[PDB]
This record gives sequence, structure tokens and C-alpha cells, in this order.
Amino acid sequence: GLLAGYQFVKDLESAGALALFVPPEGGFEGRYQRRLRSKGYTTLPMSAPGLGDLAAYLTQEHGIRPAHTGKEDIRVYFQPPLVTYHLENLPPNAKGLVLWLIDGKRLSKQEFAYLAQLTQTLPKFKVVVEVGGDRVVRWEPLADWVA
Amino acid sequence: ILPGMTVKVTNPNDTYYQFQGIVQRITDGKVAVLFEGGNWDKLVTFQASELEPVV
Amino acid sequence: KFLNQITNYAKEAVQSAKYIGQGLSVTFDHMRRRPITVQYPYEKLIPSERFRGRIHFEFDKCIACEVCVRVCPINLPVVDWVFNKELKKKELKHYSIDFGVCIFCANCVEYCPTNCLSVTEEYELATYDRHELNYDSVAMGRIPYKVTQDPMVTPIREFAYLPAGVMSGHDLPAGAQRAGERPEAIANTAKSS
Amino acid sequence: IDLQGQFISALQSLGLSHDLAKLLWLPLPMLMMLIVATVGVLVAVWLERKISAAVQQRIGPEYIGPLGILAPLADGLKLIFKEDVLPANSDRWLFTLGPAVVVIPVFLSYIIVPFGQNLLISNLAMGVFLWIALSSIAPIGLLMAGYASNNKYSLLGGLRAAAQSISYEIPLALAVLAVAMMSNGLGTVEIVEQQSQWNVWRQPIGFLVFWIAALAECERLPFDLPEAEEELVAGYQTEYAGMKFALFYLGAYVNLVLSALLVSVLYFGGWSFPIPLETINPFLQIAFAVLGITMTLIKAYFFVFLAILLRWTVPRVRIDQLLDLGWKFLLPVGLVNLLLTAGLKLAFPVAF
Amino acid sequence: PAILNPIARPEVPQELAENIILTSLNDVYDWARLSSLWPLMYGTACCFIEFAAMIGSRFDFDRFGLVPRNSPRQADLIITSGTITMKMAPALVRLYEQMPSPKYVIAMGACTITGGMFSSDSYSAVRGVDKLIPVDVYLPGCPPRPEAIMDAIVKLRKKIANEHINERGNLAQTHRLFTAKHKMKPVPPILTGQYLNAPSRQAPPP
Amino acid sequence: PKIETRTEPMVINMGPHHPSMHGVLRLMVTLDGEDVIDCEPVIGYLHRGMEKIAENRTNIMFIPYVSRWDYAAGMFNEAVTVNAPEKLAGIPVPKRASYIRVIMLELNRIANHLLWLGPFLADVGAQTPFFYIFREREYIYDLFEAATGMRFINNNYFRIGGVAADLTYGWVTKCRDFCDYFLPKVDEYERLITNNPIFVRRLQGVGKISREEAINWGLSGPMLRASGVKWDLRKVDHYECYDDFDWDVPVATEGDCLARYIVRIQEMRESVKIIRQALDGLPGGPYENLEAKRMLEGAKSEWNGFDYQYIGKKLSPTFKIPKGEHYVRVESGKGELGIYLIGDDNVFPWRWKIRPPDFNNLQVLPQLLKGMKVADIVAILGSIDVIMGSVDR
Amino acid sequence: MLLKSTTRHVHIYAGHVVDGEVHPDTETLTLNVDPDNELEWNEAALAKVEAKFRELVANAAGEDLTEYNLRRIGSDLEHFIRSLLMQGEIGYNLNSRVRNYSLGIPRVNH
Ligand code: SF4
Ligand code: SF4
Ligand code: SF4
Repeated sequence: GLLAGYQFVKDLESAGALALFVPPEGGFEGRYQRRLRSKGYTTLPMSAPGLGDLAAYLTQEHGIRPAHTGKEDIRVYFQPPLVTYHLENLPPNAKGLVLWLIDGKRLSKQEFAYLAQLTQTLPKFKVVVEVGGDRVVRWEPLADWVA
Repeated sequence: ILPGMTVKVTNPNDTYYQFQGIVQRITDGKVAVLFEGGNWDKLVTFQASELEPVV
Repeated sequence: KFLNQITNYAKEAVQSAKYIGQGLSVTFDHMRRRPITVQYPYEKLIPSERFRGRIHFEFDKCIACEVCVRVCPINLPVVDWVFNKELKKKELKHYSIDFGVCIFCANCVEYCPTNCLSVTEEYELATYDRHELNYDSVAMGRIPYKVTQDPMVTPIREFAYLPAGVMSGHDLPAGAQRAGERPEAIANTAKSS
Repeated sequence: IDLQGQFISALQSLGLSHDLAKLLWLPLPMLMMLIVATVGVLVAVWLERKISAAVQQRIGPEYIGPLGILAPLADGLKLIFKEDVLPANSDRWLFTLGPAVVVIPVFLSYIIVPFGQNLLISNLAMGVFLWIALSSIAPIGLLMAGYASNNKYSLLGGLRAAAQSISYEIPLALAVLAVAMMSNGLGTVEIVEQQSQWNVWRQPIGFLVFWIAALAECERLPFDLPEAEEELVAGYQTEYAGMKFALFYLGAYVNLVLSALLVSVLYFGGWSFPIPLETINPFLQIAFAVLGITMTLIKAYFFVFLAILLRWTVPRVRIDQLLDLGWKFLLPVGLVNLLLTAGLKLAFPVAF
Repeated sequence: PAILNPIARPEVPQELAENIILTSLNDVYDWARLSSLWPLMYGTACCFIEFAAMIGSRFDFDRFGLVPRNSPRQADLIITSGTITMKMAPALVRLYEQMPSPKYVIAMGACTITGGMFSSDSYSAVRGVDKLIPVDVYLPGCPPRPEAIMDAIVKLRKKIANEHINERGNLAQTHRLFTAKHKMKPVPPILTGQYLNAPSRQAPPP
Repeated sequence: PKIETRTEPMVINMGPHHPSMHGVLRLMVTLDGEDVIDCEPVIGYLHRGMEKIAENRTNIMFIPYVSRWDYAAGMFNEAVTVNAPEKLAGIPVPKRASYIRVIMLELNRIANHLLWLGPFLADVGAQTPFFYIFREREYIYDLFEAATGMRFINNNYFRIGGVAADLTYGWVTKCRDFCDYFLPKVDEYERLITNNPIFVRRLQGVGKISREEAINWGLSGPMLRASGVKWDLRKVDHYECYDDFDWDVPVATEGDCLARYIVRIQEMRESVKIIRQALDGLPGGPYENLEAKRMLEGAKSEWNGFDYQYIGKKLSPTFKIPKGEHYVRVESGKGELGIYLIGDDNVFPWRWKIRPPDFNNLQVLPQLLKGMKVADIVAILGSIDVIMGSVDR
Repeated sequence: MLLKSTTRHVHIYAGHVVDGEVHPDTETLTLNVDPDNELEWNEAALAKVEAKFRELVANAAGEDLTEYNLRRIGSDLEHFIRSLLMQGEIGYNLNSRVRNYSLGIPRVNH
């Protein structure tokens, strides 16, 4: 390719959830993230190997229990949702809140379908998933690639 | 194959060849074999076709 | 007195040139030997049958023994239970391990009686933030990676899994096995003569 | 085909003041040599980077481009893009002028390397002697980089850069005097047109002299003390961060390329597939031009290869083991070679 | 007291650019600073020995353009390799800050992102390098497989590409600084040479 | 911008940020015209508090800490931390687990000498042997990763009553293949070095201690044995499975860097001579034949007895080490590791101590720099096999 | 020579910044709260930090000028900043830089 415009942004605004099959070098995908930030979208990657039910961390409010090491007996923190807090901490002229997941291979079909269905509800919110693979950066709707 | 059922491996192209192990979890066609042996219990995902449901 | 000095001078010179050309020929010989490099992202390396990567966890087999905390060097895993009153059972309400703190000594795995808590071959852990490494009960099972089942990898065995006499693991037949017979084969061999 | 002639005549056909026409052909080769110099730097960097991996059963860059072809591109573009920092008490004029002084004359000495007959810039009657002169300016830039820095760690290792560069210019001069005997002068075209069917066979000793004095121009791990990374971190370079460090880097590799091309023209020749060429006509001139260019680059490449291949074969030397080569092995032997060639040219003036 | 440790809700958002001729050049800019990260040889513990094995020939990291560099000024990356005690920490901030501005960090090991095993019952360990410098990528594990470091570098390389060229304002220091006169009686330095030339080493007392 | 020279000795800082591997270490050195009068070595940049962490941590809880003292070889110290409470309780150790202990621990000695050799040559010029050791030292990583889980360090393979885990199936003949592949290569190194003049002229006679001057300063390791002293705790202390093997303890007498190099490089061959002689003598041989011969008939036979098991009674995390103090020791690569253990009545010890060889060996850095040069320092500092991690106690 | 306490978002020295140098004077005690912009500062909370520093040097300091003491001061300031950042005066910057929560993640105060 060696040069690409903004058709990725149109594909994302159309489908809602894409799936990148970038190479295992991580050098030729952040530019599309830039093309998104060049429009008004704001990003937050949070590395799916570390996300749980994906209904408690995105929609609902969940309880994180930090590491006690013999000291400071068990305690909760109750961090707020990742998708109703950053979505409200946007700037004024914000088109939406895209969502990046670096390691998508470790997740399963069910939460792929959940993230896809979650694009329609909760409108100003989009999703991208870096399911590693192909030697040329191509993408596909995430409702597809499953069933 | 279903959970809780001991199995073994039938795949000469795999380092875990002819080990017996108990199935732990199954999601999306790939099953997590648990090799109770040695000292540390090891856990690995195999396809259903690499396995053989031994008695 | 003076001629001997010049001869020793020339002798030192010649011996130095020779001992330099020796290493010259050695290095010029190393540049035909195949690279033992492991072109990792496309030519990943297969971990052993005892490597200690990420910890696994089932929610149904735990019985809240607190051995995991009482045995970890730093009392890391966060067990949280409430003791429902049907008769005696400790009900396990939450379980996490901060893998930014965990040391991968796997004594947790060693003393869990239920075979709930195991080691996986995930060595590809990394984040842009350390509050994402705190893996929850539903994010610790999560069905590990299995390097071989990756469409863009050429796996390699390591020195303990290569045939006898073989040293590298790059250009290998597609039927290679470790070194020798398993004990089952030896037993069925001695039984059959 | 005398491209100068056609360029001037075709440009003199639409006028443009024939003197001005002869003036306007100047920058073309003057920048073409910059092109091949920069390309030689890129090639030298990539070559060292892959051959130092072949020596070690390693594989150099292959994810930059296909085969690391675009690695020094990335390096240079980065070092443009990096911040520059001028430390606290360092001088502002000398700091950003040291690397220019040590880099410039190595480029300026590309006005003598032939690549082919009448395919160079301005054959000087002085030639190699001007290179021996201009190469002695580098220690000034090195001492400038040393003084123009509050880093005693730097100046302590920038003085030893003006201790070897000021030590391997005398035998470097004597080994080329031994060639100036044979060749009726000092011009490169005259050093090499003396080969019509090579000086290495008649300078079996001065080869080692020139070639050890050229490797030891603060270049390679046999010595390269002023960049002794393990002894004292990067010597004089450790306060140079952005494009200035790139100037030093560029300067080292481009000087190495110059040394290779210059050994080629002195002792072997930038022509002469070793048969007595020209025994076998524009379409033939454009063929022998390419042949001479190609063979020049073959020999220059072989010397670049041997030079980088000593870097990974030959542990360094402190400073006393170094300076006991100069004045104790290279200078007496260069004098002996000079006297030998003189006596032989006096007795056997044929063949010289 | 409603959302502790909160987010700040910025305004005047970022005013990014959109023309193609600039964003392609931005891609080249990022690719160039990306594919030639030059680390700093910074070793303190066995994480450095795994980094040394990463240098080696079983699997190098010379490819995708990394040259282990010896000084900070030429460098672009501190792969923080080992435990940071309370006596070497300023010798790490003075290596990080004493470096050109477009610089990144990787925190390999668990003894340098939470203190690891020494996160408890230790009195001289820094329990996280993220309270000394802005860590950019975390990888866990006392000694991690040094090919996991290359996963971290993959993950760092897909973050250098996530940058923009008209956004270098988030790359300098504001220096919100003050002054204060005091009275704390300066003492002489007891840290000099004088290990054998001291009079007490050449002197059995009376 | 300039520095204002003067007729006084110059002070320079070889700070924590070495461009090398030899830990983090200061050497505030004062010189008289490219000489060395003395230097204050300000070590301390890696004290994280072992000896007070070892008082809220029982044995099995503390054993992964133990492999961070010698980052190069994390089994000369797991072994000692095992042997310390093991002697008080008087727990008998079998011959199988102790031969495994010998094999793995001596293989770690090989690794230790290789990691000494690499930066020793990098600081003394070329970097190629640094790449030739991680081409070779990387195979024992795979051996350990097969037997234990992790590689160099953090194995935590050893236990009080013996060894944690019996070996893998194809470990023994593969270790034989490595043993046979190694001897041709310690010779290829001696083709590339040991006569190259630019190398041997660099460290001819730098550094020297007399026999009795190397015994006041207590240079317990090869430095003490590279000055005319036949003394190794594998032989004089009758360490566990010894006097059963052949022995040739190397000794030099020059006291200089050659006297250390030759000793190390002969030791890394004598070690293989031990290993080849141990694999041919296990109680059970390879685990394949052992397990097969057990299951064939030996549900009661003598191939399931105590001396053929890899451990005695596996213990709890409440072992409760008894009362009484003692000092255990082990001859590692750097020299004598040692532990002064006391115990009161409980799982938590009382004054866990480490006596590392690197500490005492690195005492005499400046005497060796009693007027040598600025640029032959690293050649001396690279001679001890200094691991600053072993100076955290 | 200097005697400094360089934590994250607190750097304390013992000289007087003239234009970007420091020039150790033995009595000026500069400060450089949050250079890396981990936090977004107001005019009030920053003044509270300033006043804490002033009444923490002068009010309790009459002993030697070791780095131990400056490090203790930096620790007290880095805990005071936790207090300000929990109570909710100041907050994280949110910018497209690192965004590593060195102090803590966001809670809700139930
Ligand atoms: S050791 Fe096993 S059963 Fe006990 S708390 Fe941990 S996971 Fe649950
Ligand atoms: S691996 Fe070690 S530190 Fe981690 S949970 Fe298990 S016992 Fe605890
Ligand atoms: S994290 Fe592990 S490898 Fe790194 S310094 Fe700590 S103990 Fe050593």
C-alpha cells in the first residue's frame, strides 16, 4: 500500500467493530489510530488480557480488589465503568470514543459478539481489535469473523 | 470430548505426545488439558482432533 | 647482541600475524554456519512441559483453603470469601493475582489440592498500564495461546526435545521425537521379550 | 564520449555565454560524488551490520525493509528528528563546529578518487599529498569537541584521539612516497596509469603500512580508542546526541570508504581486469567505463569487507601497545621500504 | 469526594490536522523514530542478563533496528533492567532526564514495577519505577523470557506509531518552580577518594 | 567550558552506569598521571534487604529470593539454603537426588564461568565471545527449562529433603550430547584466544597477591586457588557425593590474570569430567528406565526404595526448623558461599546471614590497582567474576 | 555539589535556578512539582503545595543538610499530593501521553 487515506474511518463508522490482522511486528497499525485521532475520536487501549466479563468493566460498575501482601487486609476500590466514564470525560467537539484491544486472540467468540452488539447501543462508541495475523494490514467487520 | 474426562494425545507433531491428562475447561472447540505429573501442574489448549478419549 | 634482537622482533611480528589470521579464518568460517537465531514473531520457540508462565484458575474447584496466600513468598493472591451458612462451606466470592507482582515460583500451583491452579505457557504478557495485569477470576482461566496453532508461526523445539545427537531445532523432519522410548514402550518391550 | 563536450555544446547552442556554460557543468560531478559518498556510507553501515551478524550466527535487520536496506535511513531521519542539547558550561560556537571540522575534509578529499579515466573531479597534480594534509585537520575538531564540553570524561579521551591520528600519518606518508617514486608524480591518474598490465607486487611491505595506518584513523576495533565504549563511554562523543552524533558517524564510515577507494587506486588500480586491458568507438567506451567502475568497486568492497572483518577478530589495545606500532613498527619499516624502493629504482629503473 | 483520583475533563481539545501530505510524512517520521530505537545499556540485576541473552545469537534484537548504546544522549530507550534501590534511584532519574526529549521506557521485571518479591518486608527497594519516571510499556515476570521483551517492543512500536507530529507539545516540561531560604547546617562530604592514602590504613594505633 | 589542569592527582568516577555487566559499582578512583594510587569502591547500589526479609519468610517461601544473590548461577545458593536447615533436623538425603543436585549445580558452574568469560573479553576488546557464550550457555537454559520450569535462576528446583521433581524422560542422553559438544568448543575458544597477542599482552602480569597475603584478605574462590593453594570445599569438606569421582583441582601460582584464567578454564573442563562420570552412576539411571523398571515389577522391589526416590518425606510449609546454630558453605564459581543460620524454635529464622565470596574477593580491588593504569582496571575487575547481586548481604 | 531528591512529580535541589542551570548555593531549596505533567494543576491547590513546602522546611528543619532529609521532605510532599488528588481538587491530565496511574486508579468513595 505504502499510503492510505481515511477509508478505514468510513469502514469503522459504517460497521462499528473491525478486526485488524496486522503482522506480529506492531509497526504499521498505529497510523490508522492516528487517522482516527485526526478526526476527533479519542482512543483508549486497555489490553483485553486483563478484562473480565466485559459487561462489568464496560457497562456496569465492578469491584477491583488490589494486592495485599500480608499487610493492608482485603479492600475494594470499585472503579467506575470504562465506557460511561471516559465517554463523559470527552472534550466538547468529540465525535466518539473508539476502543482498541491489542491481544484479541486470547478472548473468545462470545465477547466478540458482545462488543459487536455493544456498538449499536451506547451510540458514541466504536471498537477495534488487533487479532494478529496477515502480512498486510487488512480488516473485516467483527460481526463477521464469527458465525 | 467433555470436561472432567481424562484423555491422551495422538499427534506426532506435538511435544505433548502420549501424555495422559485431565480436561479442565472447553471453549470454542479447543480444550484445556491438565497434566497432573511431575511437580507443577501444567495446562495447555489442544484441538479436539489431536486427542483420544482414553478410558 | 643486535642481530638476535632483529630476529626476535621479526619472530614476534610473524607470530602475531599468524595468530590474527587464525581468528580471521575462524570468523570467516562462522559465516557459513547457519544462524541459530530464532526469528521470534514468525519463528517462535515452544516452551517446555514445566515452564511457568501465566497462572490459570477455575472458579468451581476452589474451596478457599488460603494455602495460596500462606505459601506465596509475598502472600499475593487475593482470596475473598463469605462463609455461607448451609452447614460449613466457605463460599468463594472473588479471586485475583496481580501479575505485575507475581514471581512465577508456582508454589501456589504446587500446593493447591484440587488441581485448580496451574501454569500456562503464556510468556507474551505486556501492557501499557500495570492496573490491567490484575487478573480476575474470569480473566485467569481464559484458555491459553498454544503457539503451534498460530497461522503465522514456524514453531521450534528446544534442546531437550530434539532427537539424540541433534543440537538445533530449525530444519527438522516432521516426525521427530524427543530422545528415547517412553517407559510404557520399554515395559511393553521387555514384556514382549 | 566526453559528456562535458556535449553538455557544453548543446548548452552553447541555445547561447548561455560559453564561459557560463563551462561554469555550469561544475556542480554536476561535484554532487554526483556526494551521492556515491552517501551511498557508500549507507552500504558500509548495512554491510557491517549484516556481516557482524554472519560472523556470529546472527541475522541483522530484516524488518526495517526487506533486508535492512532502509536501516541507516531510519537512523539518519531519527537523528534529524532528535533534540539537541547544549550542556551547561560548554561553549556554543565550538560545540556545534567540532563535528563539522572533523567531517568536512573527508568529503573534500573525494576530488581525487578516479572511478574511471576522465570520470573524476579535477585531477590535481598534488593529489594524495593533499589528502595526507587534509587528514591532519581532524584532531583539531576532536580537541574542539573535548575542550567544548565540561565533561572531563570526554576530554580525557579526546586527547588520545589526537595521539593516534597524530601518530599514523608519518608511515601513511612514507608508504605513498614509495608510490611517488614509481609513478612520475602524485596524481592518482599517474599512480594508476603506471599499471597497464600492480604496485602491491613491488610494494609487498608498504601495503601493510598504508593499510594499518588507514584502519587506525580512529575507525576500527583493532584500535578505535576515542570511541572505546567499554574503557570510557564513547569518549568525546558522549555529549553529542542528535545530528551531531550523526556527523561523527557519517564521518567515520565515509572515511573508511575513502580509505578503501584509495588503496584500490594506489596499489591495485581502478581499471584493469588484470589482463592488459585496451588490447581488444563510443559504444565500446561506455562499456570499458562500466567495467572499470565495476572493478574499482570490487576492490573497494573487498577492502571494506576486510576492514569490518578485523573489527570482530581483533581486540583493542590500551594506548601504549598502540603507540609502540608507530615509531617502532610502522615508521622504521616505512623508512626501510622507502630506502629499498629508492635503491631499486636507482639500480633497476626499469619496471618503476 | 464522589469520584476519587478523578479525570480532569479537558477543553480546547487537540486541534489535529487532516491533510494527507502531512499525515503520510507523519507516518514516515514515526516509522523512522520507530524502527531505530537505540537502547541504553542499563543493567542492575538478572533482567540485564536476560537482556544480554536477548543481544545474543539464539535470538538477537539487532533486527527491527536496535543498537545497544552506552551513553544516554545518543539513546532513545531505557529498558529498565533490575531492581531500583533507594541509593541508585537518582542515578536513574539523572540518566532518564539527561537524555533527548523523544524518549521511551520499558519496565522489564517485577522488581521495578511494584517491587516484586521485594514489594514487602524490604526497606531499601523502590516499589515501582513508575514513581520515578513515566513508564511507557510494562511487561511482567522475574526473569521473563527475553523474547517476551520483544513482545514488549512490538507493543511499544505500535505505540510510537500512535503519535502525531503536531502534538509534540506533550513532550516538554513546565517547571512549576519555587524557592525557600532555610537553616539546615551543611556537613562536609564524607565520600571522596582516600581509601589507602588515609592515615588510618597506614597506622596501627597505639 | 574547560577544566583548569593542575599538578594534583585526578579523581574520576566509574559510576553505577557501567557500559558492562559487572553489576553497578562506583570506584571513585584517584590517579597520578594515568596511574592509580587508590580508589574508594562505593558499592551499596543493590541492597534491597535480604537478611531481614529472611525472618518473616519460611524456607519454601524464601527459596526464590535465594537465586538472586548469584544471578549467574541460581543453584549454588538454593543448595545452601536447603542444606542449612536440612542438617539440624538430620533429614537423610538419598543418592539419586544428591547426584541430581551435583549434576545441576556443576552445570551451573559451567554457566558461571562462561558468563565470567564473556564480559571479561568484551571489556578487553572484541564482543564476539560474548555472542559465542550465549550461543552455547543457552543450551543449559533449555536443559533446566526441561527439568525445572525457568532457566538460569528462579528454578527453585531444590527442597529440604532432597529435590522437588524427578527428571524428565529424555534429559540424560541429551545432557551427554551437550557434554560431548562442549569439549570441541572450549578448544575453539582457545583457537580464537589464549595466544592472540593483542589479548595476552593486555593482562600479562596485572594484579598479584602472595599466598599468605591472599589468605589474610580471604579470597576464598579461585583467586585463593590461583596463587598456589590446593583447596576446594568439594574435596576438603567432603561435600555430599564426592570421593566417588575422579579429581584434578587446578592451581596456578603467578597470582595474575593468567593464574585466574587458566584455573577457570581448566575448572570448566574438570566440571564436565565430573558430569560425564555422574550420569553413568545414578541410582536408577535415566528416569525412563527407572520408572519402567519400577512399574514392571517394582511395586515393592528395591527400585522403589528410599535411596532411589527423588525426595524423602515431602514437607509442609510448617516444617519448624529446630534450635541450634551452624555455618554451612558451598564452593561456587566465585568461591565460598556461606550461611550462618541460628533458628529459635519456629518457621521464621533468627539472623539469616549470607557470606558471599564476591564481597571478600572484591575487598582487594585497590591493592590490585596499586599503580597500574586507568585502562587495565576492567581487566582486573573482570577477573573476580564480580556479581554485585552477591553483595546485597 | 548538589543534594537532590528526585521522585516522580517532585524534584528538590539545593541551588538557585538562574536560567535553567541550578548553581548550588546551600540555601535556596528550589522545587519542580510535576514537570512531566502527570497531573493538571490549578492556582489554589498548587499554592497549597507551595505553603506545605514552606511550612515543612522552615517549621520543622534544624538538622544537617543530608539527602536523607530532603528525601523525607519529598516523601511528605508526595503524600500531600495523594491527599489533594484523592479529595478531588486536582486530577489526572487525560492527554494522549502515557496515562499511567502512578498515584491510583479512580474510585467512587462508597
Ligand atoms: S490453593 Fe486452590 S483451592 Fe486453595 S484457595 Fe487457591 S485455588 Fe482455591
Ligand atoms: S507463582 Fe509464586 S508468587 Fe505467584 S501466586 Fe504462585 S506462589 Fe504466589
Ligand atoms: S524482577 Fe526478577 S529478574 Fe528482574 S531483578 Fe527482580 S528478581 Fe531479578
